[PDB]
Amino acid sequence: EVRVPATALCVFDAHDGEVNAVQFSPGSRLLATGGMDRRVKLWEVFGAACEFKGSLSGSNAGITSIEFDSAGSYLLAASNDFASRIWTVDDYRLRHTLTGHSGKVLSAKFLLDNARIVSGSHDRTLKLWDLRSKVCIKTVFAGSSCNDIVCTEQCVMSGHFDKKIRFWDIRSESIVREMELLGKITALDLNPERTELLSCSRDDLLKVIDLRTNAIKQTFSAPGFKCGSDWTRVVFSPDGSYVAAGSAEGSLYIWSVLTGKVEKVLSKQHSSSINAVAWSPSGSHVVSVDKGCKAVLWAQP
Repeated sequence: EVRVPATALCVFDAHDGEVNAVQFSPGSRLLATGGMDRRVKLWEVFGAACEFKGSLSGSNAGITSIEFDSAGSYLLAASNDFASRIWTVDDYRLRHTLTGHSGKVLSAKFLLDNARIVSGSHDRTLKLWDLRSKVCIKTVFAGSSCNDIVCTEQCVMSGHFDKKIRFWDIRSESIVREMELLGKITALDLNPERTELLSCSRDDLLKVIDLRTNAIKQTFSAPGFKCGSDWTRVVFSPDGSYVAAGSAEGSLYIWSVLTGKVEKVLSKQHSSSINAVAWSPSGSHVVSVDKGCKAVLWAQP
């Protein structure tokens, strides 16, 4: 399976200021970080080391989300400058700027058809983009400022300021369900099987939603776990067995999805609030990035 990390193996200053986004490449060889300093930075991940490779430039405001495509060839980043951008990873080249939103873009994701992008914005819309034709396909009023989006082959799920998760049927391009939670939605993540939806909300609760029944399977909480950001990001481990979230006090919480219990509280490496976490697809590392420039790679020594 995957093993819960135990100790910090690498600590480094990744951005000039706040780090908002972090993701591993599908092959676990690259780490991408995204900051308020407007750069996506790529880092080569070694078993126990991490070194700077280069930057993906073009954004005029902070980076809010990062996603690799399934091939690991392309990287998609939303920005506070109202655009999303796509670069080819291997040559650092900007390939697309997606302009259209009239407010900060808080999330952008590849649909599972290798063709299209969905983005969600503080302008209270989702936009669907065709990358081949270089156009916005469709703009939909989403009821409330959108803080995160995730995609299955059937459904787009978006999380919002108004505490709702909205479920959009891809085939009928329409809303088919909404679930209301008890705090602003800060993040969403799907498990590897895309059968369960993980949410984080500003009531300081993580929830796992069974996508078959649209019911709450499990919650995760802890006395010291508090969101530090309206965009505190949380993730499943690559086997779906654990969930990870960074806290406002700088600790990385890991819970067991089966038992519901806290497995680890990884502390004493962040002096500021953790904004995002990522779990490498190989299980080699868990990374946390904070408001004070820092990335921490946690692993089993």
